[PDB]
Amino acid sequence: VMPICGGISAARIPTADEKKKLEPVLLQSLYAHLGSKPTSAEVVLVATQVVAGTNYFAKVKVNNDHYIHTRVYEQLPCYGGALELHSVQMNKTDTDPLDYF
Repeated sequence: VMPICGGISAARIPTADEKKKLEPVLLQSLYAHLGSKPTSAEVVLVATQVVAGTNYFAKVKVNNDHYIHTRVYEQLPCYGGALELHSVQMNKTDTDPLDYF
């Protein structure tokens, strides 16, 4: 009854390869969004939007202190497969819903 294109999966727990995929990218790109460089950035929850490629939405523990939500776009393999940070929702709670933005 529901579309394929653009639908967001249920927020769930990352895999060991999702964390290795995402966190190094978050450590490098988060300063342009947060205005400081994080000392740590932990993907605690992830949800996936099917797109031409994949939008990863993530609940992210920053500096083991607080939470943000991140949108990271993953290219299709033929486009190279790079991952890039698209935007940030700051100042979130640990049970804030991991919703599309």
